[PDB]
Amino acid sequence: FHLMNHAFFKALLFLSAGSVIHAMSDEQDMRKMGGLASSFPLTYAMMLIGSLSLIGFPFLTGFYSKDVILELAYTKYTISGNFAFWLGSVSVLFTSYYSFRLLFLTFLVPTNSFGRDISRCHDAPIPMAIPLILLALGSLFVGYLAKDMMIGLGTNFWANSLLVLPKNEILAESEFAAPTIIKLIPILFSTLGAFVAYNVNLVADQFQRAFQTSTFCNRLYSFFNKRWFFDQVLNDFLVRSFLRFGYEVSF
Amino acid sequence: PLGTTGEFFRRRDEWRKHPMLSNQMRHALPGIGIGVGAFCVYLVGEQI
Amino acid sequence: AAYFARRAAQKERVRILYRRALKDTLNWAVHRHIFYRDASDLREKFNVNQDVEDVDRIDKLIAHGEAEYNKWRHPDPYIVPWAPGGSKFCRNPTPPAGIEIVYNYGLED
Amino acid sequence: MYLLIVFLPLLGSSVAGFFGRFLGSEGSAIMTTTCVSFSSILSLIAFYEVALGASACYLRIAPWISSEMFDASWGFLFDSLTVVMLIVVTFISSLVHLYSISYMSEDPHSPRFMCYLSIFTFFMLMLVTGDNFLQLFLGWEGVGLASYLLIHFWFTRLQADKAAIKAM
Amino acid sequence: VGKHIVPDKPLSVNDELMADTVGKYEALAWLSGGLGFFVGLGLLAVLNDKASKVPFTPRVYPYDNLRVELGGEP
Amino acid sequence: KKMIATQEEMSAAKIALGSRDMCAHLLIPLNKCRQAEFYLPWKCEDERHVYEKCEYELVMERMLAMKKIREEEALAKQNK
Amino acid sequence: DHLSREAVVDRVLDVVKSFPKVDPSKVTPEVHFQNDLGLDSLDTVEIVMAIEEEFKLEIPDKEADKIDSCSLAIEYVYNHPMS
Amino acid sequence: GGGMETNKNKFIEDWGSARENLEHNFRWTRRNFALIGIFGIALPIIVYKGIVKDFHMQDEDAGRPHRKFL
Amino acid sequence: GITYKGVTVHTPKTWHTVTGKGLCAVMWFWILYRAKQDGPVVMGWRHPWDG
Amino acid sequence: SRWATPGHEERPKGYFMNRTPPAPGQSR
Amino acid sequence: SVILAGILLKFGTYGFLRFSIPMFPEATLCFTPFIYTLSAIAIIYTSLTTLRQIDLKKIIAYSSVAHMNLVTIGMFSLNIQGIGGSILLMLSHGLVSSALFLCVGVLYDRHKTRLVRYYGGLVSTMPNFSTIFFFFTLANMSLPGTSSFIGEFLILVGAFQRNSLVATLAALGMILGAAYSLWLYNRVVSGNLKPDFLHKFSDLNGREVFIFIPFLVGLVWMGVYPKVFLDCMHTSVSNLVQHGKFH
Amino acid sequence: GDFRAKVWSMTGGPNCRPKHWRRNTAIAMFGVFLVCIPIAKLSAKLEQRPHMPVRPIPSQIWCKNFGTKDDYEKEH
Ligand SMILES: CCCCCCCCCCCC(=O)SCCNC(=O)CCNC(=O)[C@H](O)C(C)(C)COP(=O)(O)O
Repeated sequence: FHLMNHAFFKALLFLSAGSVIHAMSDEQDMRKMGGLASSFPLTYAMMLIGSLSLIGFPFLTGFYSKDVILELAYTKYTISGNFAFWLGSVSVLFTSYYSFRLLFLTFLVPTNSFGRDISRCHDAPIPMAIPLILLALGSLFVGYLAKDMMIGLGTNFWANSLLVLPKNEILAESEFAAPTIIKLIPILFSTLGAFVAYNVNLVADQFQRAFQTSTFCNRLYSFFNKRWFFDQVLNDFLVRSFLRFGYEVSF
Repeated sequence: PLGTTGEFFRRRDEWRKHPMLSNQMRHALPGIGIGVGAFCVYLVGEQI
Repeated sequence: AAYFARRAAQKERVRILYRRALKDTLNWAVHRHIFYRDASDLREKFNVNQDVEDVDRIDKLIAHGEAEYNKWRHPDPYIVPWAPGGSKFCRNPTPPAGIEIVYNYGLED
Repeated sequence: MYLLIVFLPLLGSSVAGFFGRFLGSEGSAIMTTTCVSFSSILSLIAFYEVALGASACYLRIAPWISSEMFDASWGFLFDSLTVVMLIVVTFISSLVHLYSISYMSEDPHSPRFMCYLSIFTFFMLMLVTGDNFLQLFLGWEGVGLASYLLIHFWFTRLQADKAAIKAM
Repeated sequence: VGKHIVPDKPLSVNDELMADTVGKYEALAWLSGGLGFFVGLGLLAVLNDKASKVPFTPRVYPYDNLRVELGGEP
Repeated sequence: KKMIATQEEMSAAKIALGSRDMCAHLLIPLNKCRQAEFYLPWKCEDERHVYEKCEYELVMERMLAMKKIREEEALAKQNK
Repeated sequence: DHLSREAVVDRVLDVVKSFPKVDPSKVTPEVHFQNDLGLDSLDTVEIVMAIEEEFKLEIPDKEADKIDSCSLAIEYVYNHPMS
Repeated sequence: GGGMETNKNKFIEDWGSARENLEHNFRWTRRNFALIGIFGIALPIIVYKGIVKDFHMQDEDAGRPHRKFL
Repeated sequence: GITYKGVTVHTPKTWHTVTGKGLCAVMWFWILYRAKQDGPVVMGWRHPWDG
Repeated sequence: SRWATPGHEERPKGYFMNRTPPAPGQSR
Repeated sequence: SVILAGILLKFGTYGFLRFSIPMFPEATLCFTPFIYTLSAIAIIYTSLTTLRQIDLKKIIAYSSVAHMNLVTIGMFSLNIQGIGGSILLMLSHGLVSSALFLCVGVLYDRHKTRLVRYYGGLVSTMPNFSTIFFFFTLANMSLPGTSSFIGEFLILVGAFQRNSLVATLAALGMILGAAYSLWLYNRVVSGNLKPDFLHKFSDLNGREVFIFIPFLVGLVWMGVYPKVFLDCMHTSVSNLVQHGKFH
Repeated sequence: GDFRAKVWSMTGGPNCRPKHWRRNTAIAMFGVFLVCIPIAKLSAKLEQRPHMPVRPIPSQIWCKNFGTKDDYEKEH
């Protein structure tokens, strides 16, 4: 159910990104954008719908599946279930941050861009805008329309396609035996992420100075920017080891 | 923009005060008034 | 002379390091207004050391400058897309000149 | 009708790839979009008959690898999970074909792009519709291939070539 | 693209095959710490023992917990 | 709460094994309404509301059974 | 389309006129930043960086340090087909 | 200007010939002795015993004695 | 469009502005509509079968 | 205009298997 | 090269199937860990050497060694899938490696060099050769749908039913064989041309295209419908496996 | 560019604009539709639907394999 829902707003987010990029002469760095909401109203509108649905804003397509997963993880009374609930919940704060961070930098902050790009802007042609509007309708209504079909309690829609053994069934307990606060954590977490994004990208002005003077804070910035140095470690230790073996040892 | 370095770049950024390039936060929530207005008309309609 | 060339070569090192440190300042600031304050501050250091005439203490300031730039450099600098390293670099490039196409190759005769 | 779902994108890709010199940018764009969109409509009909109508479809074309008990087959399975994935794949692909029609208009090599788009779609359909592990493996590898071909679609760019090899 | 560099210096070995600011073993230590966060979090999940504070009794299904319906002896 | 839907009725209704619980007798009308109405959410609200209430009743019953058991774990500790 | 030398000439001069130590006059397409105008070399690289942002170009650091007159800044942008 | 044959590069060809003639460079050093011992002798013996052990663990899973191998 | 000192901004196409405002307005209304229909349910105030 | 104005390639670029066509009226 | 790799290489594996395996069943069982070890080492080690080769013909030659040692794992698995897969891979290799030696020869007859560094960018001047070269590149990676995947997977099936460790080491060639085949294809075909080395180009002529046709048809025909071959083999394969046992 | 006009390719190379691309596109349409006809006939012949749908469905018009695999203890 989250898969089909995801296929709607994520596709709307990539296709909307492409329209901004095509409009801005193949610019892709968000630090050279901003002040584009009024220049591209159609694109921003589709990006808002997709983003708000991705972050799980109530009653959109993403809300009817993201929240049920986080509810079911709380209901799983196992070590791995507890592991998932903690990590899935904190990520909601993190996804709300970068979702709004994108929007603010790209379309709402005072322009950070080059003049020659701004004076050559244009918005989506018809064959590009038609899929965006169809995906907006999907990223707003598909989730509500398909819930009872897909994860309605006791539904027979899947027939014999999926199997859940009786001992593993938790949907009823996840919807009734849960404290009301648990179902409100994602919206409370999403709101915090939007507010934090507004502050870092619209107010703070000496924040970056922490990294330009502190060694630990500078490595920390590069740690999360370079993806936990995963590619590096795997290149310096794994790919290079096998490449060197095929010459120095086997050959 | 106090020092000559800062004063230069603000002087060159003087086109960034474009009317429809600045104050973009008032466009943040398009269709907010119309959606509320329609909700108002619907809410009155449901009373009868 | 030689002191001219040696000092002039030292001039180039400073001017480029200012150019690179000034652009990397915009990478860390993003916003224009934050860049004005940070650019003014970076200029003032190059001015604090501009009085030094000991050619040797200059070579030492320059080397300390490069170390500072290489240490506090932005891990994701901005690149114009068509420039080297950019997102559009080497995309649909123009054909090279001097390419010839041979017809009727490898005939039995 | 169920075979037309899987094999229409293959037909669309075949025409654009082998005969793109006769259709050009505009002809190949229409050809691959029409076949994928027709397959999208049949997929909506298949969702109505299998999921809404509760009537699964089983289709077996021929054996693939028959060695003693090994019985890999060219066979298709259409149940409720299948027609959900058919809808997702065919609908999104049809839109992306329409989107690419104007997004790649200024590209010199649009017909090869549209051909690669449709061959990816065909392999993904072969992945979700297979009734055995080996047909799923064929779809699994095929979408690995089509992704490689599309990541380095700008073959002159070295980072794309580095990325496509890493993906594969 | 523009002009491919034709070598003018004797080519060395490991040229067919030839991550800037952070060292090799320092990156391994930072990634190791990041993975050590998941390890400590997982241990904290064991120490929590959520399985011991379940607020309902295990579901019981009729007909001997659906023994026949699950493939057991009829 | 006693079992109503016999084994044959559940099998003929093709109910998922995980939903063959005490409230199965109400699921059968619900799923027949759901298929006939193309599973739209503004349909079958009546059969859906009845069946959900039964399932809510079941989970509360097991929650209260543990509420008890938890009050005897401490009894053993308070007398140990 | 390409940009005419006149269009370049107007724009690059406009870039140096904004410099605070530079008064609006005595700026002809030929003047040298450090001589006639009497600026420091650090002042020149900021002008080169403003000329960079004006035409959205990425001049290599080597070629950037050679540009020391408005005549050198004009001929570079004109040659560049991505200005 | 003339012909389809490649314009030979002296540096690239030298790299090519030095690759083909590597056996003239073998010296029997400490590093080579460790490399040949580890990957020419020790590793194949480890793989051999792993394969035999895999068979033997099957034998005691079937209630059978350990099958003899050369 | 409008020119302000070198940099010119072109006004967006009218139907682009109309559709953008309209689609989000449709979105805002659908949110207010839903929150009033099953808002107390997700808050835990009442239950669907209450009545 | 890309859909209403026909193309410009009177004949395709290149030759199939890089063989020059025979003289008009002649067979390969 | 076509004769050497496509036919002469098959004589050792044919001799294992015709003489050693059926005539000495007891010794064959005793030497099965020994054959498994040698083949596994050859697959892993020679695949990594292939990665570091710089001559076009050397990459193709070294690939042949790894493919032939996977054949020996299959025939010494001593079951229908292993021996059936081993014969199919033998036949597939004689078509795929032969076609690959034909692609390199196409390049060599024109430009007279085998060094990968000189080539590159060839898709812009020889698209027909590039497409044919890519297809046999995929067949060399044992892509499903090609003739080589049928023999490869059947051998892994037969090896898994005997020893799961040797089947695991043999399955590592899926990763390694992909790495050197795509790296070879990209360095020759992809990228930009280098006019200082090569500036005059000719795509395939009528004789070269026709030469490649039966290789494409054969590779596809076995890859999608290996039944026409397996049917004619299973009776001989079955009796080879049963030779020396009476239960 | 310049030399690519002398290079033959199946997909047409860069900026392929065949003059008669519309009649070739329509001829290509017909070929696919003619190819689809045997495919559809074979599909209809091969489909197996062991379950009667809850409501009439378009595949009951051409497919005659509905409710056939009831006898499963006879399949070989
Ligand atoms: C990411 C960034 C991190 C931080 C990097 C910043 C680097 C540190 C800043 C300080 C660098 C130094 O000390 S570098 C030392 C700078 N000082 C000197 O070279 C001594 C005398 N030089 C001269 O003759 C001129 O004043 C000259 C300065 C060349 C200009 O010429 P103009 O008068 O014609 O502009």
